Amino acid sequence: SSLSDQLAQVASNNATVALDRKRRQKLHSASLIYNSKTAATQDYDFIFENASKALEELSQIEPKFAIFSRTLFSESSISLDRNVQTKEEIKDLDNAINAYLLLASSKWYLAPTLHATEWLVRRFQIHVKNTEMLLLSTLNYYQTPVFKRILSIIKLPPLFNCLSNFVRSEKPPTALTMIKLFNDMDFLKLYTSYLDQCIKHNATYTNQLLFTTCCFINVVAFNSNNDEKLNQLVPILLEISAKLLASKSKDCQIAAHTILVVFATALPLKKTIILAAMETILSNLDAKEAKHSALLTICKLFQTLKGQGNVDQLPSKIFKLFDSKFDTVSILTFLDKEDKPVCDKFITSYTRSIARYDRSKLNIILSLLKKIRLERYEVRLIITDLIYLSEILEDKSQLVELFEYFISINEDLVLKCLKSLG
Amino acid sequence: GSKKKWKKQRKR
Amino acid sequence: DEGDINALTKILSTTYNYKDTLSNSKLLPPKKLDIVRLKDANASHPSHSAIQSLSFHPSKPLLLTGGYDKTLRIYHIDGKTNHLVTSLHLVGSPIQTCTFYTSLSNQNQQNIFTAGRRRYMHSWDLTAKIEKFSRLYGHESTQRSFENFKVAHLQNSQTNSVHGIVLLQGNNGWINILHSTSGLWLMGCKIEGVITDFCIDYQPISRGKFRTILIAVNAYGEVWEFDLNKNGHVIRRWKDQGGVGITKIQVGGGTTTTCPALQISKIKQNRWLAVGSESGFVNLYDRNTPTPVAALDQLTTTISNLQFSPDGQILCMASRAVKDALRLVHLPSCSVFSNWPTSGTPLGKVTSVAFSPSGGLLAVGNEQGKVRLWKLNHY
Amino acid sequence: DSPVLQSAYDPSGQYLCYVTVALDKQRVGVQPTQRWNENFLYLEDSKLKVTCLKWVNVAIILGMNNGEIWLYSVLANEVTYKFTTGNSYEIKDIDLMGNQLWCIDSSDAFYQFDLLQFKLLQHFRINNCVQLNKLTIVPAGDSVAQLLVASHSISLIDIEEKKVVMTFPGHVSPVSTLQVITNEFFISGAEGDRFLNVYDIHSGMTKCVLVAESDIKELSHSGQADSIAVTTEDGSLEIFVDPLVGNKSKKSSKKIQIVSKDG
Amino acid sequence: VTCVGKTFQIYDANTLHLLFVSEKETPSSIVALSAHFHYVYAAYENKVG
Amino acid sequence: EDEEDIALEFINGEKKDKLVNMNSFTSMFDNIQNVQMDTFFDRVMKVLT
Amino acid sequence: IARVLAAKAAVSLRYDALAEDRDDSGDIGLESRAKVENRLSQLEGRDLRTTPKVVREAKKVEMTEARAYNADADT
Amino acid sequence: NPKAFPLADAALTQQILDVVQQAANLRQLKKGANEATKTLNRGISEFIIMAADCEPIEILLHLPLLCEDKNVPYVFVPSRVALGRACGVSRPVIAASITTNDASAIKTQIYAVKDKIETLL
Amino acid sequence: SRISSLSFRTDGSSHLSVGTSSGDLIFYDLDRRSRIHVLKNIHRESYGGVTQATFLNGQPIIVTSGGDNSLKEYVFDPSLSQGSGDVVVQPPRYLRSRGGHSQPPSYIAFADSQSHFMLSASKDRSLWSFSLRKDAQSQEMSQRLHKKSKFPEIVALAIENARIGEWENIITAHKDEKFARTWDMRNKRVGRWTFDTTDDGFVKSVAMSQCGNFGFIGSSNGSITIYNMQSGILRKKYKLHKRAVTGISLDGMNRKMVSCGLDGIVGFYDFNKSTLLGKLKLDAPITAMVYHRSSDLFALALDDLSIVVIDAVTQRVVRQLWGHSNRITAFDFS
RNA sequence: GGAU
Repeated sequence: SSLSDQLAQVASNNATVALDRKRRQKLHSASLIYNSKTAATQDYDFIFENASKALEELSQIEPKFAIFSRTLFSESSISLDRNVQTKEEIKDLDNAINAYLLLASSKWYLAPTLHATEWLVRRFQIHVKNTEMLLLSTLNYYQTPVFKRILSIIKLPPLFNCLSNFVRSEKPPTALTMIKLFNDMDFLKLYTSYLDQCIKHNATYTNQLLFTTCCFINVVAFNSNNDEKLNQLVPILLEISAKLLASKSKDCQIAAHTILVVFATALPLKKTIILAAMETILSNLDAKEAKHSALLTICKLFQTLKGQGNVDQLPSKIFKLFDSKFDTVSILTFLDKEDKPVCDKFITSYTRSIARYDRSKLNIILSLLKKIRLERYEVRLIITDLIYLSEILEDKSQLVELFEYFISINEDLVLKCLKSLG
Repeated sequence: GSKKKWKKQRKR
Repeated sequence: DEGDINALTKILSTTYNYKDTLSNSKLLPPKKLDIVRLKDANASHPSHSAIQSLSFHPSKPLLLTGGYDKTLRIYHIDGKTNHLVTSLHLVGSPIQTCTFYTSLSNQNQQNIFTAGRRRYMHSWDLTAKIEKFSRLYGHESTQRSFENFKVAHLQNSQTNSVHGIVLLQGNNGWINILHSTSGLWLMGCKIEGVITDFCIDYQPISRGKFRTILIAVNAYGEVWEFDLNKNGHVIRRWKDQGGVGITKIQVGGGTTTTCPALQISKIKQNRWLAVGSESGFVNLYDRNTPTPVAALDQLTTTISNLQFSPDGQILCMASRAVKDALRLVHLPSCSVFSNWPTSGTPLGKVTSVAFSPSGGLLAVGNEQGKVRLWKLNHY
Repeated sequence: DSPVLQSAYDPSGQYLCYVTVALDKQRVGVQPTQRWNENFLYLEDSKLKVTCLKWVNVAIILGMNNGEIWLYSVLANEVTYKFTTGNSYEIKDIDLMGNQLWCIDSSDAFYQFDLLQFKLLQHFRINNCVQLNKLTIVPAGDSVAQLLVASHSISLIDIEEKKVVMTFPGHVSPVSTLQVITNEFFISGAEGDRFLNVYDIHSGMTKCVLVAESDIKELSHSGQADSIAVTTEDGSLEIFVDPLVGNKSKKSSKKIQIVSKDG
Repeated sequence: VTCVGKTFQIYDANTLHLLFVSEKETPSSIVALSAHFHYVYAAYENKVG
Repeated sequence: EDEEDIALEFINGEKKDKLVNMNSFTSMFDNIQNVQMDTFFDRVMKVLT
Repeated sequence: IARVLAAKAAVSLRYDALAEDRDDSGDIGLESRAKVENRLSQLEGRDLRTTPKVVREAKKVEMTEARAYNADADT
Repeated sequence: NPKAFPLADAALTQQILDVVQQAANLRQLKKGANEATKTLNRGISEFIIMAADCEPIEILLHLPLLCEDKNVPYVFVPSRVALGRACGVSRPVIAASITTNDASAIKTQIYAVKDKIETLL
Repeated sequence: SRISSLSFRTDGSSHLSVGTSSGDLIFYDLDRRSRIHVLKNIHRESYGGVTQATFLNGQPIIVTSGGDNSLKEYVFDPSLSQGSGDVVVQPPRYLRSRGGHSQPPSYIAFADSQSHFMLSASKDRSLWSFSLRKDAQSQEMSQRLHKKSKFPEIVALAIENARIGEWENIITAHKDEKFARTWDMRNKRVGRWTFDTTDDGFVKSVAMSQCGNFGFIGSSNGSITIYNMQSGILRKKYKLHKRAVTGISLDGMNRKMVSCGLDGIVGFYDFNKSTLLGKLKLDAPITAMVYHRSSDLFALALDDLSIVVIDAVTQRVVRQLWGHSNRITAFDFS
């Protein structure tokens, strides 16, 4: 390695040492409330006094802010310098900073958060060391003036190079430049870990999910053409969707209902992945709003399935899960509404599941076929299995009524199914 | 334009 | 270190391949076409004129070419050699259209119909056994030339017999229907305006019974529908939306000239209808006033050719005005394929296209007399 | 190039079986040499190709790329039985003597089959045989005691020992013909090769190197080394008279050509 | 250390420049190669060199 | 009845679905502030439908 | 925006000034307003300045000694 | 479409749709209402063709007021997709105008079609 | 899948590398229980895929080898994220590799007088340059065409170094193929000129003049076509042989040209005046030819298993060699 | 796809 390259690492390591007056000016001038000149004049005590008041206001809105008063916003923290701490203490310090950024995640719209963060910026220089965590957390406050102030006082990491245009710029970062950041493969999985932390902590909030959902959904659109790249998105994003489904929050589950549909239409998948997709969707499905989004989800996925077994019956375990979480009356109501999405393949797969697994439910099958018009082949496949039912299962008034229903509509096809099968 | 005299080219 | 919500994390862990294999996939992918070129048909014996028309044999592995050289050059297409089984020169008979024909009942019967800018038409049964159709039986005024024609199957319901019919374009909206073998003038169909194109679709009625309907379109875009099983009476009327300067009309998804049947039961109805025109749009209609499903706007010149795949999944449209004006559309997505054709793809001035009944071959003729062949790997 | 991918006369020489391509599907047909049959087996799958074709004494054995062997009765125009090897590599070569039927795959594995019993008797792979595009069975008595296997060079394998016996230096190009003209004298040829080398099985020395004008595609032997007929790639037929009687290299004596009246 | 038919070659991993080659070709093809500091053990037929 | 007729009826039965292009979801960012996220899933479905 | 708004302004006006049975709702103006707003979102979204690419410098990697267990102790 | 008056019939539509295409070819056609508006201000238009099916129809009903003031013949056509198509655009056209040029090569056909239009008026 | 190799990295971060016979290399971060990256088709599946893959002891480089005669290097670069580096692993990057023909070479030639490089063609349809020195340096010569799959594998080629660096200096012939492609050693890229036989025959012989300017193509129909290397424009054709020509040489003096073919005659020409100096008939057809420019002697491989040496100056057989028991595959002058 |  060149001496200049080795020397650069030394500068990065000692970025915050404040060897002389000139370096100390650059560190202390960095501010989120005040301009550079006034910032240089301000004192740690003066900054701490405002921050302590700000934290108390934050404590009132959420009690959890009060904990940092014991650790980060303490009077003794004024005399605490990080340069003089050892390795274990610095790792110890950094994580406490990280949790504060997480709890502040839904509150930068509130002014006191901006004041409270100033103490961390001024005392702990989070903008220099915890540059990723600060900037990941404020990704969805981009159009807010606060994010612009962050860019000016922060050295962008390698993964945020696309934002180097908007540093110290009059125009805020546009929505289009973001997709490029998340389009980068290395960022998505970097972003995956931070989202993975929030779900563990249940610190996710709506504005995080809704901003989170669009961009990944947008990354799919920009790259629909590149099939090879979309293949490499599957390990990362479908893993993310699985986690959000694991969350108890209804918002996370539906955010995963947003993510998984768009990949399904953008890229057709193996059927096995989709049946797994059904199971995780239905495993932790409790909320009514998540219930509605999921039921639209399962139908749309079954529209994407396009291979032999496209309309084959659901397995035993999945069929039992679906009826338990979606009693048949609900899907009837799903079929009654005129604006129902195309779900003929799913109903065909569902209909064949009913015949194999439940005998009591045959008469409802008559109702499902009337409500939704199935495709010719879907109709035949049902006729094919229903012929087997007559041979094996006992003749029933409902069973013959299903036949008589097929007698009324498209009579000659019933002969074709009978001709091919007995 | 195409300007073969103009060539018969539909304007997309 | 040493349902079930974590199913997704497991299946992702197992496989690094998440793309469903297209081998099981039965209809072709929307935007990616797996197409590979094969050597041209005419390398064995080049043609000295353009390839005005092209036709694949319904069952045998034969390809028929004709043109202003006045020769019916028929080639045995195998994809690796493509030798010439035979040719047939017809002096004073320029070839504008030629086609294979097999009697729907008598599979043994094979015939070739070829025509041009002449008041007579040549039939060649299968020294050459040839026949000239040159009598219109009092309807000579309506017809000036046999150049544009097609062959369809007509079922005589009152006797249940089935025979071929030769359809022709008249001077003023007239369509003359002739007996394929006897040449007798059977029925005639007339429309308002100048007849530009017409096409045939088959609607099965019951076991062994089917009806043939004549689809005729004017340059203004108004389309007539005649029932040839009922003395050619009109059965429907509708207009092509946004249609002006129409040039060609075609049906797809069932039996047709490009995808003929071998027995009555194989008769199927076409679910697609495309209307070509001078300015280059191709309005696609779902046969299952109407409204077009899509209005394709890629080719910027007059549509000289429209053809659907034997299964009706691909619609091919070509223009002879400029070079490389050839596009393939995926159906029913109505999205043009992007990977093919490319800038380096050799097409020239496309003048003829033919789809093999099976095997997924694409054959395209050009003004230079070159019939270049391609294989669709999906089929 | 020729339309006929593969062709074979029957041992009696009155019937010829040939395979061609219709569209993307290969079709196998049989014609009477002494004197039209419109009936062909049509392989329903494009990927399925025929690699080898033998007459059996009225059926024909056809090895497929799929990894299996089809026994086809020409009269019935249907495949009577399919001997499926467990493994899926294409069959490179295959030979028959009564019930015994020995095949080789692209995985370099010998297998043995019985026509009467319809069973795979044994399967084995031999070292020192990286490739094997030709298998032939030596005509010794009424049982198979040695196998002659060639890809680039030639080798002799013993069935009971499961080991090589002798090695003959073959052509640079892969071997194309490996017929056994007589005892202790077998001919060998290669594609893109104009000579045919006669090897002595017992000794291993090249007796003669028969010279053709152009590349050889097919070889036919008459009697017991009485005459050898080789079809040249240029379309001419060369006949060698008493090739087993300067002496090292011998040329064709009679040449036959076909030209139309036009030219 | 990589086997090449009846002989082996030693390449320096840092630059993959060849360093040593076998003085003589083994009578039989090498089946296994084991390398230990300055000594490389080559196995062929029933003999290990 | 034959299996290829069965296949061609499968081909007939499939219907079109609107493909997702690059500029289908860009407008989602424009209306991203203070929107119920169930209505967001509904809007995504609408543009997909 | 001046050109597109002027075009839409004429569109609304010819309805306002010349509609025989206009409903006093401004609906055509409302849908026309949305179309212009969609224009500004896509037009404003466009970035004249080229985006910088994520720098990925290859780097020369130099080989370093690592202590290893010795098998003589096992024997 | 009651306000749309007079409306060309199917046959009358054919030759006017025929002339615009030739005028479209020969650089003798304007496409768009505002250009159809502006050409009337110059008084360089033989006649103006409008679409009856445009929604809202009030967008193009201003041109008849200009045409009547300037004694310019005008006609209405049922379908707008056909007009823009015949005009030779990839978008629907609700209004079009032909250049006043006594030296044009399709002058007689343009003279022929208007003769129907004032009769229509 | 089918595991063919395994290896742990010992540099202090938590990965396992698994190789498979299909030619893929998967890395699993097995503390995190996740897959890091997969390298697809590094080694040909037909030749056994990844026969061996091992990490160097304590470093981020992994060596890979297979049955396709190639050895590759991949290095795991440092994380691009200042934090959570374990999450942020750079995908492995190709570092450097050695390789060669996947099948036995078909023809070989000496690149330069200094004897530092070798031109090698094989049945794998690739032309390679191999260094003879301890560098072990090698490349495949690029096939990307100039604008005015692999080409069929080479049957014959000629090379001259008089005009290296000015234009194309190498010519090759292909089977079942009717024109000769040019190759440029300095650019290590395909030439911009193609030479056709002009007689509907395949190329059987290729030769050059010592000045590096003329190129001679022998057709299967017996015609000789002479092109010029710089513009690739045909200048001369000679038509004496009726069968395929198997050898062309021009003396270092560029005045007497010699040709031979399967018709068994040997043609003696005057290149300057383009006249037939003489014709000599041999007992057996000729198979191959090599010309010694310093001595003006050339040897011919006959089908009678003999090497006949001829002097062009007086046009007579000077030496005939016997002893070969089969075809002579190749031969050369000292 | 091509030049770059």
